[PDB]
Amino acid sequence: EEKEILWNEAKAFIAACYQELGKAAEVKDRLADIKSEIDLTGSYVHTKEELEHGAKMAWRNSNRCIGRLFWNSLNVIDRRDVRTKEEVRDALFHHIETATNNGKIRPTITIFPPEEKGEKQVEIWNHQLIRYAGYESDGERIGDPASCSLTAACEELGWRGERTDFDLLPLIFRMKGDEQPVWYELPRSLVIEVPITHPDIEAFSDLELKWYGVPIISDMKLEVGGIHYNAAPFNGWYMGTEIGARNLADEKRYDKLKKVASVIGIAADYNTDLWKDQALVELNKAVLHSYKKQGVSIVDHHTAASQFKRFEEQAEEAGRKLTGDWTWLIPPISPAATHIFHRSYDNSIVKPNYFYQDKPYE
Amino acid sequence: EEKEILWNEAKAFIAACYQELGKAAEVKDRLADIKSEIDLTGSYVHTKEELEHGAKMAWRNSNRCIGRLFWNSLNVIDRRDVRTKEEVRDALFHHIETATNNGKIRPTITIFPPEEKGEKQVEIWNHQLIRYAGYESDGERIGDPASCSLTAACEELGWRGERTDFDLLPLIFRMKGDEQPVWYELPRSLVIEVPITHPDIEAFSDLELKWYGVPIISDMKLEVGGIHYNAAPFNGWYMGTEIGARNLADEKRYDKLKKVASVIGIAADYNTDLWKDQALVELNKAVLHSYKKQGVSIVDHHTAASQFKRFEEQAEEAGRKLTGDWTWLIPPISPAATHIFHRSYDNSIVKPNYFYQDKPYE
Ligand code: HEM
Ligand code: HEM
Ligand SMILES: CNCCN(c1cc(F)cc(CCc2cc(C)cc(N)n2)c1)C1CC1
Ligand SMILES: CNCCN(c1cc(F)cc(CCc2cc(C)cc(N)n2)c1)C1CC1
Ligand SMILES: C[C@H](O)[C@H](O)[C@H]1CNc2nc(N)[nH]c(=O)c2N1
Ligand SMILES: C[C@H](O)[C@H](O)[C@H]1CNc2nc(N)[nH]c(=O)c2N1
Ligand SMILES: [Cl-]
Ligand SMILES: [Cl-]
Repeated sequence: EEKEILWNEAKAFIAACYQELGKAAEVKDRLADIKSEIDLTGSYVHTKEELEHGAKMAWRNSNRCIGRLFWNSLNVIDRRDVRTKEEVRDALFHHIETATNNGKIRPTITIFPPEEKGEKQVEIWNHQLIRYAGYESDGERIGDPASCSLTAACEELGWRGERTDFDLLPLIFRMKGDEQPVWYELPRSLVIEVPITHPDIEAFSDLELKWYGVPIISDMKLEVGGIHYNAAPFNGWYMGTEIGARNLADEKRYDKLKKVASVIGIAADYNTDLWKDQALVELNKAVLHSYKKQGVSIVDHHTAASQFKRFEEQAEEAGRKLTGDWTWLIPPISPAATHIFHRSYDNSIVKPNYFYQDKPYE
Repeated sequence: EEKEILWNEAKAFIAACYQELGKAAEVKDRLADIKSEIDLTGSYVHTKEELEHGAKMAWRNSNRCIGRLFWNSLNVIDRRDVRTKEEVRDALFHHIETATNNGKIRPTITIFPPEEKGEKQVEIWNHQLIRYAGYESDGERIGDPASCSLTAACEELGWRGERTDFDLLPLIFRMKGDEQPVWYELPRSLVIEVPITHPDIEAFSDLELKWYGVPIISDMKLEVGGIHYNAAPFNGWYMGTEIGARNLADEKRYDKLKKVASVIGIAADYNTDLWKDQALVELNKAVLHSYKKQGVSIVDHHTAASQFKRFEEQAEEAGRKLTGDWTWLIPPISPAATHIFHRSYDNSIVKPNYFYQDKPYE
């Protein structure tokens, strides 16, 4: 059954990929080559062109992503050659450096060897390559609560966090054949962070907020033509609301709205004053301003939605069906001010794509 | 087939209704009475208790409505006795007066005779009993564009609007056996309106905005136990975002955000300044403040979501499944600041309920 699944997914992907690449005449010989290889080995190996276009197709098919206009300019780094933990570490360090690009962020993906028989070659524990630790003990909350379980797991492995609100988690990953993951501290010279200030309100710096420059999702599986790349971290640049309306605002994240209300000089006493809404707007203005001031790439939700409209137009003009998840595409502030809110989207799953996978901790 | 549908819907409704009313022992005799009546007449007539509880169940089952905590206090007016257009008009006038209640709004529904064989007895053309006209001619937009088609239809019937931005449409409805609907001008003494001012910004009155006090949906069908009440206007009170984030803000409605930005003294030049978001917040604060200042009922979206949380808790505690439409329940500003955004809802249709029906104009 498993080989049949592979072959069926392979046929569909190669035909579509080669069609898009104007290589339709080569489909038949490639398909034969693949079928023999599956028969003889139980799997097949993508060409570099297939891997690159496959990762791009996967982004294009990601229903929850508003940033898809730029799918075809993804920078794909082929690291299927890695065999050691030092090579994985250096490849992750390199991804951070080249994606960051001194603040002019390059959307990038680094692709490690795929699963063989469901057996992972490299298993990354981090949710993002750069993220803050979280602690909870005796009523005391420190840092990012979303990171509490991973932080606890790291501290089982001999790591110890300083317990500031912004401790950088180490990289943590496991190699096939090892019982435990290894961890490596991130070189601070690689990690750009942005202090949050406000364009008009000088007191906003009293909150001492900051966030990291580049969000690099490292716990999703890339699936391309039946091949499962469980380790394939990728990044774009932030849309401001991710930081200002969620990471810093959610009650189960940094929960800063009451403190924001106080520094911008408004009462946080009555629902009818809409103080949470006003605080959200000012915090989100501050996030956009601060990233821009430091020369780190970011996009606001209005510009992002306009770009997504162009993605919709491009899909239709190219004759491709559009898929999307309305509930994730609408931004968490002023959604009705974007065109997304006022139309609907087919939430069907098309492959290649990025998928959730079970955590190895928890 | 049609009688069978009726009987099946009747069985399900009476059992559930009588169960809720602690009248379970009476279900069998009532069901027999109904079955004979369907056989002999092709239909059946609800008791006043059934009609009242049915309309309440229908509200409770309305997936898109955040205001459902108060379903059991709906004021149900039984007007199945009306036979003339003067009686319908006076009943609609009365609904406005008693629902308005000098500003302390009473959630109310007036129920007219139901369809007989799909044949309507009374056909209401208005979308809401109180709404503003809209005009579009030679590049000139006046009033509410959502009302353009109904306004044009009214002006076919001898009505003429003054062409202010806030012309009250007349009541317009058709009686069984008449080819054309009739129209009646609304007595202004019945219609409460609220001028929009801002708590801190004196210039906000320069926009000369206003809105009407009571939203009274008059074009939906109430279905109860297989009986189709196509004419059954109902109202609650406004949630502020309906007015400030949509009616006055949508580009295809009153489109006031640029003017709002100007009176609150901010530039409307750069997406990254989040001027639309800031304008939305101030306009929404102004709407809440103005309704409160005038003593007209209104609820903010935070309080409304908290009430909806209690509705969820009440449903579970009563052993009823909860249904809801996430895409309509989330408010259009700061949705991620409400609990609704962070959970999911089963969007299944349960009856009794309120349904869309085809417009008689357009
Ligand atoms: C270029 C800049 C990009 C922007 C501004 C952007 C924007 C976003 C945003 C706002 C989300 C919602 C995430 C959340 O709320 O947690 C998202 C989800 C997503 N994006 Fe993008 N994105 C970008 C690039 C990329 C790239 C390069 C990839 C992959 C190659 C990608 C794949 C995804 C996926 C898979 C999700 C949803 C995953 C999930 O279900 O949690 N995006 N994107
Ligand atoms: C008591 C105050 C009430 C509040 C604050 C409230 C709130 C809301 C809101 C905000 C919406 C979204 C509508 C839109 O965006 O256009 C809505 C939809 C709805 N409400 Fe309520 N509501 C209330 C009372 C009622 C009552 C009394 C009924 C019926 C007896 C009702 C039935 C509905 C229905 C059927 C819809 C959706 C109709 C559609 O699909 O367009 N509501 N409600
Ligand atoms: C938190 N719930 C979703 C979890 N999650 C996530 C995935 C993304 F692709 C993207 C994000 C948001 C971060 C992000 C990622 C990228 C690539 C760009 C961008 N602007 N923002 C989260 C990974 C699956 C576990
Ligand atoms: C505009 N698109 C939906 C159209 N629509 C509508 C229905 C409602 F029940 C409610 C509303 C919103 C007005 C409303 C109605 C009530 C009863 C309370 C409240 N706070 N607000 C609209 C009627 C079906 C045509
Ligand atoms: C396509 C989308 O479902 C549509 O624009 C909805 C979104 N959610 C909404 N929610 C409410 N409350 N009212 C609306 O009119 C809409 N419009
Ligand atoms: C239940 C609901 O779908 C869930 O809270 C979603 C809503 N939409 C979202 N949208 C984005 N972009 N990110 C999220 O984390 C969520 N959470
Ligand atoms: Cl993030
Ligand atoms: Cl309305």
